[PDB]
Amino acid sequence: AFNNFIPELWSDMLLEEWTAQTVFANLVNREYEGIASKGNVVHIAGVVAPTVKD
Amino acid sequence: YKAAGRQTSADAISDTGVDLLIDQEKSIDFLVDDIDRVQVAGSLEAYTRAGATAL
Repeated sequence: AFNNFIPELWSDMLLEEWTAQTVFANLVNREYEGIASKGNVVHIAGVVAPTVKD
Repeated sequence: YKAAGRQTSADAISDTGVDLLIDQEKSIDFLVDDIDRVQVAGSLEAYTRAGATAL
């Protein structure tokens, strides 16, 4: 028998791992990436409305 | 007209009425301190829009 002349074959492509579609970084707000070019904290502030008086 | 014999006499007309009283008078009144206007990170004109939204 051919103990020496029958090859073994390798595929030239690796199987890439199956992994979840990422979505959340496209859904949330990115606006503070403009300010966050430096430093390790961003402070965001909000209005408290003035009261209506009689 | 038949119960009245066949008599008719003229009634006086009259009206009803209601008053729309224009009795609500409401205000906004607030300070924007110059030291605060200078020391804060950006425009305080959002407080004028908040006052308008409150009325």
